[PDB]
Amino acid sequence: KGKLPPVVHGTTPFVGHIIQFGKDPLGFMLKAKKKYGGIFTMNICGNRITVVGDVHQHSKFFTPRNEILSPREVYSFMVPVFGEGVAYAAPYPRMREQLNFLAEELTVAKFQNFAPSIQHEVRKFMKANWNKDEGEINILDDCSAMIINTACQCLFGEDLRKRLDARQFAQLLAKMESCLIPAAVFLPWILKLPLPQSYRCRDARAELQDILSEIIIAREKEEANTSDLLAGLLGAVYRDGTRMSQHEVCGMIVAAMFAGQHTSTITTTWSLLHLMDPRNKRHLAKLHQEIDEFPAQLNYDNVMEEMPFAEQCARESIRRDPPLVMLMRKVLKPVQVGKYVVPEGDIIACSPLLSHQDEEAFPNPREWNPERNMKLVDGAFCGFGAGVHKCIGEKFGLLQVKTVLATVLRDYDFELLGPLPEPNYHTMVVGPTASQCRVKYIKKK
Amino acid sequence: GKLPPVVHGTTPFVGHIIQFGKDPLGFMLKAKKKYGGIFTMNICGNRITVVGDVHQHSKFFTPRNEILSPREVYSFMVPVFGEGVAYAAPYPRMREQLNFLAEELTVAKFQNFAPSIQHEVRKFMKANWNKDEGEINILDDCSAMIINTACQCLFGEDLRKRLDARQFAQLLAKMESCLIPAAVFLPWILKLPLPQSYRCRDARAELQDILSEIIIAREKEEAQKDTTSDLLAGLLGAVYRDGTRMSQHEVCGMIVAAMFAGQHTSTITTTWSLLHLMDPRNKRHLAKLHQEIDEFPAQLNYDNVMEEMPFAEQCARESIRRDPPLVMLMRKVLKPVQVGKYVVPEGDIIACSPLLSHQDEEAFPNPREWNPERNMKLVDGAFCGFGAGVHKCIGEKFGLLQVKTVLATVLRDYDFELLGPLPEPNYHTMVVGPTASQCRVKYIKKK
Amino acid sequence: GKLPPVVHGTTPFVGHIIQFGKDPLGFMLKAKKKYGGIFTMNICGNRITVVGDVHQHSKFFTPRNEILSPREVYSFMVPVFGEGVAYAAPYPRMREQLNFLAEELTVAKFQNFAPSIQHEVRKFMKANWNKDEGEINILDDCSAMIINTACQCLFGEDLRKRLDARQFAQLLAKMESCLIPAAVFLPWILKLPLPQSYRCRDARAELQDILSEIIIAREKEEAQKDTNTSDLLAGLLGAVYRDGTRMSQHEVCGMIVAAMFAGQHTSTITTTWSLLHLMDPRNKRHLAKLHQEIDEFPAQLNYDNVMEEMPFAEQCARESIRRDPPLVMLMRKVLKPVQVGKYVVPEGDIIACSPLLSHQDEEAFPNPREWNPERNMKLVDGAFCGFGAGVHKCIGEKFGLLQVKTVLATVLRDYDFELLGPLPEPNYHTMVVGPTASQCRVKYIKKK
Amino acid sequence: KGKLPPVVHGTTPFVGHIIQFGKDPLGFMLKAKKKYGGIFTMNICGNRITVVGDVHQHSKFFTPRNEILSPREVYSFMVPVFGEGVAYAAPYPRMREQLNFLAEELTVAKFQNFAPSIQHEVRKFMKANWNKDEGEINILDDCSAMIINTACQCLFGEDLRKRLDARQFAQLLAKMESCLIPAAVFLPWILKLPLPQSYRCRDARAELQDILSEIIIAREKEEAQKDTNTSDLLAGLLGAVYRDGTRMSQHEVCGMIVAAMFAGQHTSTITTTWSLLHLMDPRNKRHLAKLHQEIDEFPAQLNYDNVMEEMPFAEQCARESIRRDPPLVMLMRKVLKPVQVGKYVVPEGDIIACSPLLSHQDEEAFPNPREWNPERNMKLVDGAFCGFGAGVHKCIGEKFGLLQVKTVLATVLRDYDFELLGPLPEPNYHTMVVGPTASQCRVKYIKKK
Ligand code: HEM
Ligand code: HEM
Ligand code: HEM
Ligand code: HEM
Ligand SMILES: CCCCCCCCOCCOCCOCCOCCOCCO
Ligand SMILES: OC(Cn1cncn1)(Cn1cncn1)c1ccc(F)cc1F
Ligand SMILES: OC(Cn1cncn1)(Cn1cncn1)c1ccc(F)cc1F
Repeated sequence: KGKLPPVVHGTTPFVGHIIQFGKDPLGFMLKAKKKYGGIFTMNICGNRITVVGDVHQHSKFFTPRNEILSPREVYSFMVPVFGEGVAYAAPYPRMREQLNFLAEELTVAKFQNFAPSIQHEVRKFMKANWNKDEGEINILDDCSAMIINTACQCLFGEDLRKRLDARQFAQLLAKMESCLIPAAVFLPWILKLPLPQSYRCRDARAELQDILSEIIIAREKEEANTSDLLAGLLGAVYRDGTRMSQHEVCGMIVAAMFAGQHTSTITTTWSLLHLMDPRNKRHLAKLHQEIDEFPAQLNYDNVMEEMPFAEQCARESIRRDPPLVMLMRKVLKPVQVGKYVVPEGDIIACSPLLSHQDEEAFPNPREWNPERNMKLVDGAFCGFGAGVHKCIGEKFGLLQVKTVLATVLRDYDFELLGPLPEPNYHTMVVGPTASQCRVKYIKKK
Repeated sequence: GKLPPVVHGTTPFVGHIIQFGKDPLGFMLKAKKKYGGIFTMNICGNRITVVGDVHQHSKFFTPRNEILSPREVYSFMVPVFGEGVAYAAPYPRMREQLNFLAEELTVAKFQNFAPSIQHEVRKFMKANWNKDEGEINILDDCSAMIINTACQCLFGEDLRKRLDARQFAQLLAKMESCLIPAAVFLPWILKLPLPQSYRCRDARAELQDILSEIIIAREKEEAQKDTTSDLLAGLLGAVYRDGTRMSQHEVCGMIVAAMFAGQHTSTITTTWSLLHLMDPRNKRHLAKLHQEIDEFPAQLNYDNVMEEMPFAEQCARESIRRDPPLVMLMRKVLKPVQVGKYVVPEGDIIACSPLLSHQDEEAFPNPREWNPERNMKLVDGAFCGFGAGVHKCIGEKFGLLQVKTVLATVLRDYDFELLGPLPEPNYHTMVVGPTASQCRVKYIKKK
Repeated sequence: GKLPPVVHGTTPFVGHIIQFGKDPLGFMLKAKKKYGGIFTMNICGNRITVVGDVHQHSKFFTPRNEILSPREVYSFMVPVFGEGVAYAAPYPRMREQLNFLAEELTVAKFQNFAPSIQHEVRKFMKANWNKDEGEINILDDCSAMIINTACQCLFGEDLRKRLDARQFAQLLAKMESCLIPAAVFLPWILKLPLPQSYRCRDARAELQDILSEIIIAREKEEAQKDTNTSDLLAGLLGAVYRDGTRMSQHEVCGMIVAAMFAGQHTSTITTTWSLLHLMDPRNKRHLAKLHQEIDEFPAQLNYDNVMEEMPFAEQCARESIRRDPPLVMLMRKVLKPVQVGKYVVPEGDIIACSPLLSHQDEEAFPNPREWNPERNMKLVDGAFCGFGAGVHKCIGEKFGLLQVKTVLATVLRDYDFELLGPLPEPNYHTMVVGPTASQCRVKYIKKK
Repeated sequence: KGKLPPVVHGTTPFVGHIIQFGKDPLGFMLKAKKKYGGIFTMNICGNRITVVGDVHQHSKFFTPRNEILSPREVYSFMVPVFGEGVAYAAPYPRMREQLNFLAEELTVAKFQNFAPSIQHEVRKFMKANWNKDEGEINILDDCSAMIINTACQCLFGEDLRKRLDARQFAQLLAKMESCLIPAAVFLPWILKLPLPQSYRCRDARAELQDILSEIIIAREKEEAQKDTNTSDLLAGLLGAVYRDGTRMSQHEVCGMIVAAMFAGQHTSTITTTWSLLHLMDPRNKRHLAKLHQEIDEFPAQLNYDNVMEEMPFAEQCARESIRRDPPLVMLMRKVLKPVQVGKYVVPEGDIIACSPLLSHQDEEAFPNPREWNPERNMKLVDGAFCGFGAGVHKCIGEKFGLLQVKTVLATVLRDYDFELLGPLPEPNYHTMVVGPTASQCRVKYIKKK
């Protein structure tokens, strides 16, 4: 009993498929699925990675417990950012607890005065950098800018932004992001070489933790209130009565800012790219309807329970081109999947990038269509993952994407300068090709 | 001949990096003291001989490219310049390319740069410093002014509509991001699949398509040919000694090299100077500076800044003497060079540090003191903020043009005040400047 | 939960290697003495904890693969075994594979092995030691006799026609050229464009095509179905995984190379050492007692003569391995923390048992540098782990001992030996540790 | 005043054409030569290498003095084997004298009893290893073994082979060669990595040096009687005298003896092998026939003369094998001063190369290039054949080498016939010295009955 998933042919003797796969990740798998079916095994530098390409077996990957499927080792290449013993790095229970701490820091109830704050930053930026009747900009960069500004304005209190504003923090982030080497998942060793990056990362992170400390100690003096994400983590308590270290606190914060930064920016950038695509005049018009009925100053309910189509666009761009191409786990205990049995020590993966393309659940995959149904196949859509490690920021993330859309589209139109941007898979968080993201903007004179 | 003294305390495979990393300047200061000006570090199996003896600077800046070559030591910048450009190009191709740029930067090319610079510096202040007073990050604001004043001076109008200063400084970041100076000692780093590496290529590619985009339109519109040459136009006119023209690839690479070069160094200089100018200790220097500028009208002309601003230059030059933006100039020894009593073998990396040399107490007594009145020629050849000899900075004139001009304009309308102890230099970055976070300052105008 | 001491004196990025490489045994002898049996070295930024406490051996050999895994620590050998074979393969896949080889080496598979071993050993003697007396390198000669006897026993007649023991010895060399054990601590080594890595690739390719061309040729001739004395290849071709499927020609080639490589070096070293000690003046009594045991035997030995009636010969071989174990460092990757003695070894750490170190423990093996066949191996139950223990315990022990024993009994029945200098000292700079080859010149004597 | 050769398109960001090149060098270059012409420029990890593919300009690569075109930096990857300051690692004048010292040790006047010794080792091995009516062997390995045996027998004196035999020596060559990483030419930093191979090499060369030394201090004591002496290679490199009146150092001696043995080993065996493989190929029946006629005449104990000047076709076979698949596939030089090549100019700092592999496929100079024809005209285009290089560094072992290959061919085929068991081997371009893919060299030998 227990059959093994087919190992993809044409595997180099020792380097595996890392080259074949790297060049064209989507095509590689997309083809591979046809020759061997949904479930198949890649050999990446001696590593067995088995992808769940069958959309009907997703629950098999998102359901099992950490004891069977584990994310600790797979995501260890991020330790430099989070810090040692933080998040995934820590033991499961410790990890479980910490992730939760952040989760509740991003729940609807904590969205007080977030909509206005987002609206405030988006407009200050627009009235700062798009002050001409019409102008040429890189929408990917400008969204990344607007996104970080609004993310900080919401999760950071006033005293924190004064000593460390949005533009300065971004700098710390990039310095810490410069040591994130995703190939480290297949080359754990590369994380042990003498690298300058990992030095600049220790610094940047150490600088942040210093500020935080110097703000906590400042609050502890002025203590003798709109509690932000910071004050939120400093209050949380473990199951044994102890609190988080400033090291742990600093780690979660960074994780939150990184996590929400690129995904939200990409999910916004895409949409805009689609909505401004001539083939979408339909969706663009409908959207304007949905928001033309809104006043200048938006409120919580306005975007949460009254912008369904907007959310559909946000959720459709993520279905077409998922920011996270490959969700991985370490198989600690053998798991039945389809007609196959993925063995222990193997690397098991569900690719949002892949599954999203199954013509069965998503016929005509390469067409950006908000209208199409996401539930057509249950568990098929995994843009925010599912089960144990479901995105705990989906709500907060959608809030931004949507509020930024509304804001931008209410005041500006857009046109493409060339063919639609094609996804670039050479980045940890996948987004449209930056060099293909040059666009013109129409002001509403 | 005998080899220099190899500073002891070397680790099995690391070498001195660990200790050099912690403090480069301190490390050398200590070494020079113990071993003398000429000593040898070992950086990951790589031998690097620094010319600490200030008297021997010419031994470094003088020899021809046959003996000393910057080609292999500057390759890590290929991602910025592009394949086969600048250093990444054949030796003679490098010389010709660098000349073409040197010619595009001669004083003869500064006709309305003065007015341009002031315009941008007055649009920024009136837009970012409008309150009676306020707190800001000077280093960040000077950077913004510098890229603006550069793009306004070197970039034609038709080019600036496709890519304004802001969006250009945007593409620089994405390209500077890939830069890994350490690659000089750990070459395999470049061979490693790193995101940054992809970043740079795409950023450079984006600037590439705009330039070409811009170019051909110029040819189409070029038909009338009846009546102001920018940098892009100048380069496109350069013809090699073999009768061929630079390729759009080479034209792009050179423009980036120019902008990248003048962007960081110019802002770092302008900023430092300002910081020293607002320090209590330097009350006298600030007073003398105003006198020199108080005489000038609203609109400054080329002469005013160049010939009639001698102390301004001394301040800027002194700011580069104290905290030199380019801390380590390197070369590859292709043939043994006699330095002092010593002889540097071939294959060895020879280095002159404007940072270490600018601390020489003989040449610069009270080194950590910012004194515009000090004598730079005390030891002829000591100061090398602009490198020297064969590879002397080809943008010194244009650079000083901005700095001096920018200061005259800002200080004419504003005063400044520190918010803490004067920032310390941050050595972690490829172009050394004052620690960013320490650069918040308050501004004041006294109409 | 307390960590084992980290032996002090570590350079920044190198670790203890430089020191350890100079002298591994001396380093572990010095460590063990200072910090106690359980300690931790650093090897190029890799924590490696050696279970030197000879009373804690079970805590290394016993844990299940989930906890302690050999898979990654043995991946530098992939170029030899092949992609997804043996260690490279998934654990279930692996465990089954090794069991197949296991079953092809049970004592039930020694039908005419003894006679085959003698024939070779006598063919070699009468071809290379024909003079009244002569000078020879006994290590080199034992290597030949061992590869000849192994091939004779395991390879069918058709296989040996295409690839004789000499030809196969070549392939082994070509293949074991790449191996870079250091790849264990410096993995990127395997990524570099090294000549070695291509050589392996090609050599295993050669052996690969011959096995395949032999198989398809056995299938055509199979049309007759005449009685065939199934060889090692035959048996593996007859193995079936729990999932019904059969071993591929690739995996079949791997297990054959695996066994041949494993037995060739360890068998020859054990043989040579034993001969070396037996000819050492200090061991006149031991040689004398050995002859007594084998004088009673006839020209043609049988399975029972060597198995149940050569207990002192085996002792000699077993004590040779106790003194100078061929496999010096057994390693595992720690997946889940393990309680060892008082200490706890954290996950991500490499755990090791060094037979070499363990076999020197004075409480277990007093006067440890003395080759004493009379010594008690079980003085401290568990101390001796020449053949490993627990889950991965050697599966060729019996077959290996069969050879060493049968060979000793043949050689010493017709020959005597004298050293030409001080007894050879082990050379630790090889993947499998044996006596120094250059110190291996020896004088032989015809008996009669 | 000059034009730069075209640079081939499609360059990967940091690895250049390295991946494409590595796959199929011959093809890559062939296609490049086609698209761009004989003189083109590849980019190997930021390194510009210009290949003189125009078989008419070969002289512009082999001629120039060292000051213009230098082999030092290009050949520094062999330093671990020759040693610091030896051979190319040395200063040119120093270098030249050392090669000279080796040259005069390999001239034809030193060969009287070479032929007989060669035959002896070849036969000893055949009767030792091919003593059956017919058998299956890897002709590559076996020729390798015979070649290393004969070489030693010819250059080492008895007292040495006593202390050192061809089996032990080959064992040291192996150890040392394990550090020869050709790629190190483009990726020098490679040689600075903590690799165990470089330690194994230090130890092999230091062990060989000690052996040689104990032999020398012995030849200096056994000296007093001064018994009749036939000096071996070692004896000769001990008498050589620099222009400054000083003698080589045991380190320098240890290097040259090693460089000689290495250079002589692989090429001799690769050429002998290929030859044998082509002769056993059914398509070359007439060539195999013509060869048997040239040797049949000779007696068992071949003589220096009859092998030197009475075995012409036998030599043409060795020389056409080298022309088809040159062992040394890429001859490089560092350009210190620019050089005019054809219309183009090769700039300083650039790596320049002459590819025997590429030039040898020139349809004009060698029509039907992939066809092994020993009757072809090698001079059809004067200068086109460069298997033994030319000019400043032309092979000094050419004559000693051919002497081996030919004598080995005459001995082997006199008693044995061969049949391929598969298709003609294809060259394996993944080794420092290029030969037939070893795994494809299994062949059937047949005792002449
Ligand atoms: C709309 C944009 C977003 C997308 C498309 C997205 C996508 C995902 C996906 C696919 C996963 C599952 C990863 C896996 O299976 O290993 C995940 C998990 C996670 N996300 Fe996001 N995410 C988004 C926004 C955010 C935001 C805004 C935050 C916080 C501010 C965040 C924080 C997290 C965290 C902490 C987890 C791990 C949860 C756990 O391990 O239990 N994400 N996200
Ligand atoms: C005012 C601040 C500046 C300082 C302190 C400075 C400093 C230097 C130094 C020390 C060198 C020689 C370094 C070496 O030997 O590698 C150099 C060369 C160079 N500089 Fe600057 N520079 C400044 C402004 C500029 C500007 C505005 C440009 C505009 C293009 C520029 C472009 C260049 C170029 C292209 C070279 C290379 C010339 C060669 O290879 O010989 N620099 N500079
Ligand atoms: C007679 C001298 C021998 C000695 C001293 C010896 C030693 C050892 C040792 C200590 C181990 C365990 C290594 C570890 O735990 O990592 C082992 C495993 C092994 N040996 Fe041997 N061995 C000998 C002969 C043989 C022979 C004749 C064969 C047959 C080809 C063989 C095949 C194997 C195999 C296949 C394993 C792996 C088993 C597993 O991983 O479960 N050995 N040997
Ligand atoms: C047929 C077999 C041989 C071939 C195909 C061959 C080929 C070559 C080639 C092409 C060169 C030029 C290398 C360059 O330009 O950098 C060369 C140089 C050299 N060869 Fe050979 N060779 C052979 C036999 C030998 C023999 C028998 C020896 C004797 C030890 C030898 C020793 C040398 C030496 C010392 C050099 C360098 C000479 C110098 O730098 O001036 N070779 N060989
Ligand atoms: C992802 C594409 C497929 C290839 C995957 C790996 C590619 C690696 O390219 C070459 C990397 O070379 C690694 C060299 O690392 C050298 C380690 O140096 C460590 C420090 O050395 C001195 C002190 O130990
Ligand atoms: O899931 C990520 C890490 N991701 C990047 N590569 C593979 N997975 C980011 N992503 C998830 N939500 C939003 N972005 C993450 C998970 C947890 C976390 F704290 C940060 C973080 F980036
Ligand atoms: O020409 C070689 C070096 N060769 C190896 N890679 C590239 N060229 C060998 N070759 C030349 N003749 C015979 N073999 C050589 C040159 C000089 C030397 F001393 C040794 C040596 F192998």
